[PDB]
Amino acid sequence: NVIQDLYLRELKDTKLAPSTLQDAEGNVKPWNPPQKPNLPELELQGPEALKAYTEQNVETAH
Amino acid sequence: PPPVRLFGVEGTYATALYQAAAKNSSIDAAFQSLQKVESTVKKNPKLGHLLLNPALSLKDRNSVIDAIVETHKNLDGYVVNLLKVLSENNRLGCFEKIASDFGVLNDAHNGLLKGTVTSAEPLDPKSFKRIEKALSASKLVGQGKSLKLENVVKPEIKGGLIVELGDKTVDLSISTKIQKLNKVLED
Repeated sequence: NVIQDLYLRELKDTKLAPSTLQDAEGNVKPWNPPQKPNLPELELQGPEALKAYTEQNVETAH
Repeated sequence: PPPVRLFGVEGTYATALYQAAAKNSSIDAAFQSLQKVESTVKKNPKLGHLLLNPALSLKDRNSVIDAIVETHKNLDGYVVNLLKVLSENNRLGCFEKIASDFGVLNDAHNGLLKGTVTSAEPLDPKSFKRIEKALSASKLVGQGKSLKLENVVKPEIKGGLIVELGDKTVDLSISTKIQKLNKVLED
């Protein structure tokens, strides 16, 4: 009765209330990419270090 | 003890009066006299309803009783013994209350029931009659008991109806259904 009246009135006269996807974007964190793939620097590259190390520590093992 | 027990003081008076006059089997007489004295209180609207207020003594009160039986000595006499009692107990503010209460007990003894059809507006006489018939038809009025179904206007209850009698109600009203509906849409 009143159930029917409400059911009808409610459903018909506005089903959903307005919404916009564009507005949502502002209020949510946007995807942003990691910066740089990165490559590790060549650690202790070449015998520059070795020649230095042999001389630097010619320290024996006692 | 006589059917229907109205709990509460002043209805302890009514109960006593009722049971006493039921046991004296002179309830119609009592009722009639009670109506008459109630009427003569109402028809003594100033200076005998506006001096039911306490302030008067026992002795001044006794002279009020004398004035009451002076207005008509057509009183039952059991209700004159009740008048004396009320004077002695020094209350008479609830006098018409006791009368009304005796009325409930009395008309219960008669069997008469009262109902109600509260609505926002006075409904069809057809509705009134159909409901009275229906209630009499239904076990709700057991029969050997009568229904003074009274529609009352209560704009506060928006539309609808509530049928009332015997502390059993069926409430098909718009306000109540709306309440439940509002709630279900708060989910």
